[PDB]
Amino acid sequence: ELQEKLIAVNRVSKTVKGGRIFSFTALTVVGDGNGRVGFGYGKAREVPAAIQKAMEKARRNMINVALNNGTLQHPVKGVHTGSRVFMQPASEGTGIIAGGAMRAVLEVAGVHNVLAKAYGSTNPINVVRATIDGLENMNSPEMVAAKRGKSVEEI
RNA sequence: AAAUUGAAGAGUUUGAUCAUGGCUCAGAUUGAACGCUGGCGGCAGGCCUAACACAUGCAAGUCGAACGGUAACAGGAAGAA
Repeated sequence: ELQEKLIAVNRVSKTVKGGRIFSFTALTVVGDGNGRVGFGYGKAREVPAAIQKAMEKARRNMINVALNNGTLQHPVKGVHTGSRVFMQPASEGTGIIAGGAMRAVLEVAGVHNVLAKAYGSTNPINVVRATIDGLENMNSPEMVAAKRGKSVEEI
């Protein structure tokens, strides 16, 4: 019972001897809403087939996120090719302050309160890749506590 | 007790892509102006330009418990109706 969200549909084209060959690419994201989120990207000669391929690729290749009561553990920075992403944990009641692709990722991921901002290029594919890379690199107090070989009294 | 609890993007270069990069938009705000329209009230605001020139009226008077006074109006007055 995971939530699936179509982020962007784009029409690309390859040229051949006869003319242009138009195909469609769809970027989606799925997530169970409590710390697991994955994005899929499918190209197809039609829009529904592209969305189906994106959903199948997104249902696999899902990552785990260490949430903290529905928000981030700490401010994180995600970077892909052109997009640089900043996410920050907020208090209860603020919502998701983020761009379209960031909103989709953080909403299907299970994040409820976050202050986010996208720098550089706002390309949807690179934005969702940067968001996923920033969320999977976010660690919890138990992780750092066990990695430091000392109790979790820092929490 | 409270008195920083706060951060959104989109369109456009290409047959298509990523990046760079500028232009434009979505938000607030104003001593505002113009166009169409216009019922009431409360609170505020109202020459941003020519520190250009000014008709007219007012905007700095007051004290007789400082003084010599009596010109005006109100009285007291002696004497002539």
